[PDB]
Amino acid sequence: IGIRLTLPPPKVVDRWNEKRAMFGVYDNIGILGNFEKHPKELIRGPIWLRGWKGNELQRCIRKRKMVGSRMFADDLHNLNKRIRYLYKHFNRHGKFR
Amino acid sequence: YRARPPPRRRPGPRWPDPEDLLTPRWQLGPRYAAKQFARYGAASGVVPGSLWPSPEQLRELEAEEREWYPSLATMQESLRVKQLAEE
Amino acid sequence: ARALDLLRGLPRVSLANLKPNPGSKKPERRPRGRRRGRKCGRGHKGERQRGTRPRLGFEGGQTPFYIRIPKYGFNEGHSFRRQYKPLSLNRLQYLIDLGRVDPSQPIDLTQLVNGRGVTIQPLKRDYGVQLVEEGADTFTAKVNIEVQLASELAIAAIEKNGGVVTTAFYDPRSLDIVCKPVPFFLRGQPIPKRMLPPEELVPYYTDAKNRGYLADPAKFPEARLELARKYGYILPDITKDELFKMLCTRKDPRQIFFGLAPGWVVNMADKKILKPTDENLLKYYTS
Amino acid sequence: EPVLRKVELPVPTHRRPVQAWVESLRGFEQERVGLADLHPDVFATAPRLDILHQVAMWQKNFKRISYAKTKTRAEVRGGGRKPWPQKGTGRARHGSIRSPLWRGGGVAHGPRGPTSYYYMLPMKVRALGLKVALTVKLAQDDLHIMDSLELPTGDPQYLTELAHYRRWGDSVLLVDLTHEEMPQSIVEATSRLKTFNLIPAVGLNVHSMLKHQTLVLTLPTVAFLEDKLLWQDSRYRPLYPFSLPYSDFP
Amino acid sequence: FVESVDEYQFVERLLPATRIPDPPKHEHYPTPSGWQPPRDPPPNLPYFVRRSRMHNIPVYKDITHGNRQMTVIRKVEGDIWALQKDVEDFLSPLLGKTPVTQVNEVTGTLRIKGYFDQELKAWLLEKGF
Amino acid sequence: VCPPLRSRAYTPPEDLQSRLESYVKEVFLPSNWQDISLEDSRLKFNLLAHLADDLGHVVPNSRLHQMCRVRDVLDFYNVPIQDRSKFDELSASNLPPNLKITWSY
Ligand SMILES: [Mg+2]
Ligand SMILES: [Mg+2]
Ligand SMILES: [Mg+2]
Ligand SMILES: [Mg+2]
Ligand SMILES: [Mg+2]
Ligand SMILES: [Mg+2]
Repeated sequence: IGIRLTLPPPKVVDRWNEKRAMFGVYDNIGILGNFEKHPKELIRGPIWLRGWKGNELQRCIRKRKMVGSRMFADDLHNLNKRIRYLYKHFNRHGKFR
Repeated sequence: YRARPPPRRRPGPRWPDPEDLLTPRWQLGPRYAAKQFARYGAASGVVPGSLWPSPEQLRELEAEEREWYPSLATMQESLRVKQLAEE
Repeated sequence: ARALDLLRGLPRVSLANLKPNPGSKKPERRPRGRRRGRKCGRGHKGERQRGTRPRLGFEGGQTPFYIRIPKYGFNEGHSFRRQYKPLSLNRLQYLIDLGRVDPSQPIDLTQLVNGRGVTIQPLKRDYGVQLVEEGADTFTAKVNIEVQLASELAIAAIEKNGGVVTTAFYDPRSLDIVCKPVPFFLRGQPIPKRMLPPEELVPYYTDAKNRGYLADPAKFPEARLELARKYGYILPDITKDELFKMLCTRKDPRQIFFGLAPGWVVNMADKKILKPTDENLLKYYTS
Repeated sequence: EPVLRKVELPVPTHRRPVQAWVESLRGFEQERVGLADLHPDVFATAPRLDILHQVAMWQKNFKRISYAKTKTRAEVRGGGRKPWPQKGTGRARHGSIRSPLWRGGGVAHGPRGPTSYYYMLPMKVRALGLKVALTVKLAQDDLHIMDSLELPTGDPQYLTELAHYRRWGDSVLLVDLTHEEMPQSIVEATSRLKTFNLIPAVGLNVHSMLKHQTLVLTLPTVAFLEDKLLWQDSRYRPLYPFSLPYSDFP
Repeated sequence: FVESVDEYQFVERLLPATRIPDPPKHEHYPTPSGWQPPRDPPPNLPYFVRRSRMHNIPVYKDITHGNRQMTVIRKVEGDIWALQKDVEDFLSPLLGKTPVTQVNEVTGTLRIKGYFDQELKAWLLEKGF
Repeated sequence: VCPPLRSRAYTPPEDLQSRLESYVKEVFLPSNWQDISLEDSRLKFNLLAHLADDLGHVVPNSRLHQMCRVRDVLDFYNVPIQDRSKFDELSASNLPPNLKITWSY
């Protein structure tokens, strides 16, 4: 019974809307623009992970470091608890040593 | 379609308003002004005379030099007396 | 090429035809199914399946190997030991031959770095470059080179080829500026003075046998003759050489760059050099 | 008068410049108004489809920031108290009503916060990807060189009919040197079209080159691309970021 | 207080170059470091081995597992299979057996088991690459 | 206005060598005109543009660099190309009586 009895409404994807059509433009802004701008400066997203990558523990440390003072009280409490938990997990649990 | 205008570095110096509380402190000191001058020259609007130590700063630098970096003659004298004692 | 002809024959290359190079993408292993499920490769009970086996280096209670060995000063003061990147005469000759280092002008650390002949890391306690005798028997370049250390044999080779070598000290700050001047010029600070060597290094740079930059130039001819005698070559009188001025140019002990004095500010934006005129500033930058 | 372009950059002795027809958009029939020599190291490099895949996937993923986040058992509301004692109840042992086993509990291993997928291929690899894309278009006859993008009119129908007449693809990526100097006629024509996309030279990339069936370049754009891409060959190790001043780098 | 001047030559001297300079013309070859420019005109062999951006022969030692020694001729253009045949002919007398090799026709490289970097560099110099 | 679409079918004319050598004489003379080198952009463009205008079939950019000699140009122009779809290619291939092909596209 975990099966729907009617076909879902058709999903129409416009492969040539402006976003898809211009996707990727200026990804070579650096190598084609005398390196005035790095491609990572094209990244739009959270301030604490623009042009940066890491596992969850590193992400949480960076988030607290960069916007921790602007976080809501309970969100910051949750972040501190998450950092503590992830520290314990990554430094004390696991198959490998 | 046509691509949006390419992203470009903001031309010329960037002077944040010190009144704004959200302006980072590292963007308000003399070092920021010195870097702006190095980067943009006269267009910066930085008075070139501000790039050198002010007299109090010069006095502090001279005091630090006297305190920590001895003269060549002093170093040589210390070496000579140490050698004499060892001999 | 035949590959491009094959392309001409094949269907259009699009985002629906792309495939990673075989062997570059290992399959992902995840714990579902008979072979990778059940206990999921973790064993059976105990701390290792629970995920709580002791720290690395713990030996079950026995005093660990890395603790039962006595402490010894292998790495004492490691971060304060001075490090000198080696520059063999082989490498120097290679750079000169490929034109990445111009022997017609004085060779200092800036020129070496610009030619990419050496990589200096002041942050890693690199105090400069040490000349290395490796390649001496085939060195045939007349060069005016400034280094921080120099072996006796390297000095001998440099001088036999009719060149000049001087050992010049650099504090970490001056070394950073010398290795990467352009970033320093963008910092917008007046060129600082080059600090003097520490007391332990003073004798080295005041000794003429090392061609120290603080050594008495009166003793240089004697030392050069001694090396020529020891290594069996005739000392060439560089004064007669048509590049004698270049071979003689030496930056002042408190000078970082050849033609720039301490205290100057380099405005690269408009190609200018601002020089202080205040008497106090001038006295400071000359001291 | 033929519009003949020669290769400005030095060409390797063992390689001969590849060639293309310089066309024009001023007429439906103006398919051959000149001959351009294109640098072989940019337009006749090896067909590295694997490098194309590397660069395409980098373009797709390095900007990606997934905003999916779930609540762990710590962050789900409530669930502090032990639901019932360890023993005597006859029920399974539990420590909170928000553990993953419970309906409404936390997600044991869910998407955690905004996660970046950022990574940078070596700029040499990315430039090589651009070169490979250009070579592939030229070899598959999807590359067309124009003297200029000037159109007789800004009517999109003219552009579509021109592409159809010249047997271009359903999708055309027109490239011009800089944003400011792009002709107003072509700007107007492509502003109203979905499959005819007009970009500056600085915006050229493997992803859009592949998405669009045909690639239209102007002669100045060709010279610009040759210069920029060949520079990656025959450059030293960076001593510091190339944005900083160099002796010979604009 | 401030006195501007144009002694910017001593700063242009410090500016580093972004492009690798072409090697200067030498009266006699091989150069004291041993370097030798490729002969002009290029050899008429079915294949070509382009020099590295440093203007050296692209022959590199490689090591894996700490015991698998290989040598890679990397920037090969043309008939990589003709190059493989030539390399096998040149190396079999040295080894006594035909060397085991891998021809990466895609990347245009030839990988030979065992270290032969010096011999292959000399051989390519003789062939004029 | 969009003219009628140019059919890609091309059958080499019978007097192709004569026409080609006439065009070669017009553009450029010596014996063995087959071996005339097209290294010059002016001459290559003139010859290839004339041939394309006359025969309604141009050398694609992909093959353009391969036209090192008038012999190469002759080789390119003496090989026919047919634009018929696979439907035609199959149906007009003497299908056996028990094989029937229909196309709904
Ligand atoms: Mg099993
Ligand atoms: Mg169990
Ligand atoms: Mg056990
Ligand atoms: Mg709780
Ligand atoms: Mg919930
Ligand atoms: Mg390796």
